[PDB]
Amino acid sequence: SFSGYLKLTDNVYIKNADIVEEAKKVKPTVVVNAANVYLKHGGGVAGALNKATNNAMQVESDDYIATNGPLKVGGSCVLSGHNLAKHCLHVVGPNVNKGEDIQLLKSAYENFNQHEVLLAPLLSAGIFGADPIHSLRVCVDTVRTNVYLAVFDKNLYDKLVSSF
Repeated sequence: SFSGYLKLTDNVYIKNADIVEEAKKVKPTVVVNAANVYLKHGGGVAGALNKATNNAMQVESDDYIATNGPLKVGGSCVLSGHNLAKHCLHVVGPNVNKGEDIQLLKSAYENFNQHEVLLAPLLSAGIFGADPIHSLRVCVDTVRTNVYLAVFDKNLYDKLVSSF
């Protein structure tokens, strides 16, 4: 199970960790990917998770898009977790750097409520351009299931904990 996490609330936990290394260690039931609507896992968390699967996540994702079309911003899909987890929940948070409505971040986090426990990054943080402090606030106020947040950056992790 999950180790070294700081408990923020009854159901939200946080750790300064690389989500790829965390996933390879825990092999959780669900790892969340910070996906885009096209499931093009180029950079950030998505690029890192996909690289850890030796591109198997991208091959599976391209077949999913060919069949279903793009996801909605705020939406998700469950695909294989490959060598990282049983499943990967690909969740699309709004990308502020594309002018997407930050109000969609709550809808994005609501996808986590369909899973009893998840290993996840902060949605819309990093290259998605949102304020990670705001993302953590929306996470705590939206997710009711057990979410283990992995924050890659130590300095951001310390800021998130100290300002919580």
